[PDB]
Amino acid sequence: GELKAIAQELKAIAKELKAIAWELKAIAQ
Amino acid sequence: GELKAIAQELKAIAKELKAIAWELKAIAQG
Amino acid sequence: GELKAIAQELKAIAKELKAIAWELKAIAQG
Amino acid sequence: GELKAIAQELKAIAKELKAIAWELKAIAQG
Amino acid sequence: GELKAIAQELKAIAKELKAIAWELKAIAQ
Amino acid sequence: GELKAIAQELKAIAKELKAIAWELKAIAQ
Repeated sequence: GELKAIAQELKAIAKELKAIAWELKAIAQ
Repeated sequence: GELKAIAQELKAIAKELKAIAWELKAIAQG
Repeated sequence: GELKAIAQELKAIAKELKAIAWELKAIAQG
Repeated sequence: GELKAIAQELKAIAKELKAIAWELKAIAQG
Repeated sequence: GELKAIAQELKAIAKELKAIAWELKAIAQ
Repeated sequence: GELKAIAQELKAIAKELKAIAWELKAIAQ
């Protein structure tokens, strides 16, 4: 239901932030 | 319902973070 | 209600991330 | 109530993202 | 319980965004 | 249950933002 859907969107948000962290690491080197 | 509306705004947030990741990749790769 | 208030703050968060994406595009040079 | 507390933290998050957008605008140079 | 735990993680998120704002200000010189 | 799962994803989000702050600190030095 809707609470699982919320947890799944937060998982997608964490995944995009992981990608941002990786790109910033690239910029840092 | 309001819980679906919350899930939809989180989807929009994930979409903007994807765009930010792409722009950071652009900055990283000139 | 409080659930609508939560959805509205998430909308404001999505709006600020959109602005950040645009500024990063500017930094990237377009 | 706990739901109001959640909305208030999301408001603080939107405020920090606004500050980040402003700093990025400074870096962008407009 | 779980709703207080959610508010507390959002507080930690606001704190990390404050740190990011500070680092960006440093980069901005 | 689902509310704990939401708190756990927010914890993962705070962790990724901490990593982003750390990479930006690296770039700042």
